[PDB]
Amino acid sequence: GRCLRNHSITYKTPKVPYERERFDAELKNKKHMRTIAKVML
Amino acid sequence: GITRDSRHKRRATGGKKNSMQKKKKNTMGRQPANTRVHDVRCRYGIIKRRALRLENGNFSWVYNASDNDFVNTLVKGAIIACISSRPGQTGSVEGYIL
Amino acid sequence: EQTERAYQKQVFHHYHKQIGMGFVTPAEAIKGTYIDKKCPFTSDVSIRGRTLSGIVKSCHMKRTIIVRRDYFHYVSKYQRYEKRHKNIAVHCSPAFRQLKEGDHVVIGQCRPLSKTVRFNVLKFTSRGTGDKKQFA
Amino acid sequence: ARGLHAARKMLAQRRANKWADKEWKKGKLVTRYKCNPLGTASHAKGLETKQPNSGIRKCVRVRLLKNGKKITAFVPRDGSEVLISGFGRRG
Amino acid sequence: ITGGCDKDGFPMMTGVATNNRVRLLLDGRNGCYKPLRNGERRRKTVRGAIVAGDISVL
Amino acid sequence: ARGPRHHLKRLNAPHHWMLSKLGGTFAPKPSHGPHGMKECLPTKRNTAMMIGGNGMGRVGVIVKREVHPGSFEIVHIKTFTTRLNN
RNA sequence: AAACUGCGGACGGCUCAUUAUAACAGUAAUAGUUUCUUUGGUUACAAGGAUAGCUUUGUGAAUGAUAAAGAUAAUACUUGAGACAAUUCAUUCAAGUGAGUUAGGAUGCCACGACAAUUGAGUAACCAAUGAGAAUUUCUGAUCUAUCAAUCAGUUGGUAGUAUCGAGGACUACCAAGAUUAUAACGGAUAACGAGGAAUUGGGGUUCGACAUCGGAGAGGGAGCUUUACAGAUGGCUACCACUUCUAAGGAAGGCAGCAGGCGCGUAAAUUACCCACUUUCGAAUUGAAGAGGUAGUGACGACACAU
RNA sequence: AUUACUUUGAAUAAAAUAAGAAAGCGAAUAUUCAAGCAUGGGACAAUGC
Repeated sequence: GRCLRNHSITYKTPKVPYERERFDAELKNKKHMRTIAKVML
Repeated sequence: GITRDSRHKRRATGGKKNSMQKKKKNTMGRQPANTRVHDVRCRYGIIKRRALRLENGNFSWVYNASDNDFVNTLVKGAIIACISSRPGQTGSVEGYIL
Repeated sequence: EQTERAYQKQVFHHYHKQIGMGFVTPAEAIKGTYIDKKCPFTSDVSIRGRTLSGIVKSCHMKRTIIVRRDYFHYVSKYQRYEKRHKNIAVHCSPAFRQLKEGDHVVIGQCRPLSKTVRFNVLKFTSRGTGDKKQFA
Repeated sequence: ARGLHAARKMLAQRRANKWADKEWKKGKLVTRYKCNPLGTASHAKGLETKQPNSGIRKCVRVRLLKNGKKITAFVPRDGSEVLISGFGRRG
Repeated sequence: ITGGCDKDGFPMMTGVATNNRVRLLLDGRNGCYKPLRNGERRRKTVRGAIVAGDISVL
Repeated sequence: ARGPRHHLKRLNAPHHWMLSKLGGTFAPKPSHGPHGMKECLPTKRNTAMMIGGNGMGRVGVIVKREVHPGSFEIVHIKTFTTRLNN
């Protein structure tokens, strides 16, 4: 390890870079519990 | 000098061990001062009475089982009576009449 | 037994003790004339925590035999086991005379007795004859 | 083998068959330290086309400081100690 | 004689019975070295107890 | 190590001392005495008291005490189980 | 203040070159060892001398350089009494523990021998704890390789001694022929310190882990030692190999893989800063010290929020 | 009769993982397998009797 202080990522870029059905829907900039529900169901 | 660790011996299969460190003081060995009385500062500060040579001896009521060559070194179990103390460690010869 | 350069003698000279957790001193230990400084029952060597078993692989060594252990090793990726073995040298007192290769022996852990020997035979069970009656 | 106690062979079988892998083997045997001009490094400081395409590719020959081997290097753009870093395809 | 230094500054010993600079694993028991730690021995060089012309002063 | 350790790290300190992970690089080393390093402080962890394992901080009365000559002995308390030393 | 004496510098900090059942992780034992510190308990109205700082002479260029002489103290070094404690040995009586001719008692012997001839708290010997700790050791577990198939002679065991803080071929003398191996021994490679962990994953897995914390090992290379309670110590010594430095040319010291910093190397990595104020440690101790530690500087490695 | 298997426990450094703006600080916080200890069961198995 390198540091005692924790850190996290607050987003994840999509797998497919260019898809029209996503460019329109998403359009300042373009910058969990479902599975938690899943595991108990 | 003399070490007593098993880092230089082989394995039960005959393998040669490979060095990963150097000699450490906790494996100290010492030159056997044959009792044909000094003191040695052992670990933890205790003292060992190293009897270099000695002739008198307490006993209670010609042959060495280990090495015939020793026949006049004084060691435990030697016949002279049979010595029962460790003269090289305790610093005196204590034996019993056969 | 006095076939060596020193007058062999017992450890507590004035003797037979008994081992601990649910064991029985063999008959040959008491009446036997053998002088053994490393015998569990007629000396000052005890049996501490560990306790294993196995079959006897070799009975050629003087007052020592080889116990073979077979077990399994589960391997995560394939969800399967593989046969494995380990051999340990065990000191065996002359209190057991019928003991031969191929028998099943309960052993216990004692203090370091040699470069390899660290255990003592406690209770043995004989098996079928492996065509060679090789004893201690 | 499929039985419950045959974990030795399939573990052994897989180890043998991995060596057939061109990509996997290249990363384990000793050529990335003696045959790769770049070694395991990214960049390296140093000092006519195929049939259906005609023209001339301007190129350069470079002797590396560390190894000393001579390699052919392209020039990036039109009309274009040197740092060289591979191409699109790895190796 | 009670002691003295050599032309190069080295003292003269008392036990030593020569006339040349002799390198000795000295200790504090014979003066010519003052240990910094305890039980520290340095191979210092000194001169024999016999007088000579090299003795810069007696 | 050439000799006995003197310093103590914050992370290596016992859990129940409740020391934070960012307060300081070191933690106070308990001196030798009547209580051990991990059994002292320089249910959140006859009728008895649990000082050891998972039951630490629990009070109650013993029902029975199995004994195994091999390794240890077990105490059952009104019910939870734990070794004698707890 | 200095000096003597006492304590510590064996912790801390850095690095990952070694190392392939070795180290390491978990588990078990020490009825096979054990200090240091701390904590609990037990067991002659004062004697004797010398020594530094002090003063004096000096020496060589100088090291953390050393020589002469004259004094003066001890909780430095001794003797000495107020009166035991534990070691060795031989014999014997013998209750916990799963388990002991065991703790313990008794007999005779040896050894050692006090509770400072201390100061305005200090000390010796032993017992216990601290101690799950240190150290040895039990069981199980590691990457690739057959273009490595047979390997081992202190080798495997037995006796008796030695040596060790202590078990043990750890070692020595005698005796025996034994140990391992296709369930991969022996050997070879690593751009191999191991673990807790990290990256990525539907499940399963693949790759990395020098680097916060735990354990190991090292201080240019071996080796040999000193002091102590703990070192095979290297910001201690000694010798060889290989280097570095000062020199009045006779000689002299040193070990940045501590913090900064310079070179060399390379694709690849920051200030020759301030302070003990946090955390903690060491000390004759509430004060002193700490490139541990904190603060400040550089810092599109990365992460979170957020202008245009 | 052991072993394997299986169920429960004991015992199990922290940090971290997940969990009761990145952060920070008392979670029952559960791990964390390979072994090892104790235990209820004996259907499928292996070892001799």
